[PDB]
Amino acid sequence: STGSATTTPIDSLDDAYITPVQIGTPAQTLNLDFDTGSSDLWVFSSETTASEVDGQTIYTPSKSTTAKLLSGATWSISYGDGSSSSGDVYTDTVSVGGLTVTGQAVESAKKVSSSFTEDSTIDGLLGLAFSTLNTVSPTQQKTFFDNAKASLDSPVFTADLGYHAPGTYNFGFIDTTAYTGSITYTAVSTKQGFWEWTSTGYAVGSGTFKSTSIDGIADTGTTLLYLPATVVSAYWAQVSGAKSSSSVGGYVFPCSATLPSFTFGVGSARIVIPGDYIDFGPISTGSSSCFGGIQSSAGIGINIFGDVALKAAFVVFNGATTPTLGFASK
Ligand SMILES: c1cnc2c(c1)ccc1cccnc12
Repeated sequence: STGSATTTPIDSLDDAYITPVQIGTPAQTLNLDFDTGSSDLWVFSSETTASEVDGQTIYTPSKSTTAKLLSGATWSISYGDGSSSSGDVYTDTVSVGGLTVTGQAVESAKKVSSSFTEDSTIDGLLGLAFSTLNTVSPTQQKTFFDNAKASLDSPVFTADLGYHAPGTYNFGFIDTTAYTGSITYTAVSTKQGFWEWTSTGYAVGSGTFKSTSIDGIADTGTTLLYLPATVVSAYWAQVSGAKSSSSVGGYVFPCSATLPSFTFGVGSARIVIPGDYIDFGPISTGSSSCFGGIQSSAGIGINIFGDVALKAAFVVFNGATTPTLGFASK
């Protein structure tokens, strides 16, 4: 089998991407944030504290003839951005773009933190990291991809995120028309549960490529590109007026600037992020200071190849017996 679904930026900045997902019988369609940095499929629901729901679409398990409560199971997650959610668990039928998993764990939120409530466009998350990170207790649950993998034509999914435009998540096949050149594969460590790989270096604009190993994760659920302070300083030094702002919480730059591209290495291959992809707009409404799309990872403990980087590439999440990651230009 295969599945193919369109993913759409939630806003004019590409702060996140949503993909429609069918849950239950009859289908209830929720727009979920596919997150290769986590491993829980959780949804706003009829069980979510009413004051914490503000425009999201909810899953109502009582209206699904295939929903079964997973007895005694709870979940609770906290993300790198400080947000969190928690609740109980059902199994139900979940379909993404024609691909169906019966008995998928659907984690129904009883509580969500303020940033989730404040984002009316995201109805939940669909985790695509390794199932070892799944938070369901006392019986850990598998991700959608993990449940689907054996049935797929090939044990892979691909992320083709658009810049200010829709893109695609495919399960079970590589669309050879969706990229240019070849796909370069690179090794993955699963030891921390992430799609963790090592970039071979970087360049700023037309500058010299610096060969240097950068360990990080491929994370569709993080907006920006978080890299070591030395790398980020080298990038922003090329932008007149750019500075690191403690008040704002990262590098900012004059909105009148035209930004240089940023290249990252994948083995001997190179992915070029166009400068425009690094502009995240005014720091506050009407400001002429703009927030940068490349930020320091210094206070994180890990480098994160978020959407800023991944949207510049066609990315293969290869779930073969030894997982690997593939990148192509597009
Ligand atoms: C991800 C993270 N932080 C941001 C954005 C996206 C977009 C704009 C912005 C403006 C000020 C501070 N942070 C951000």
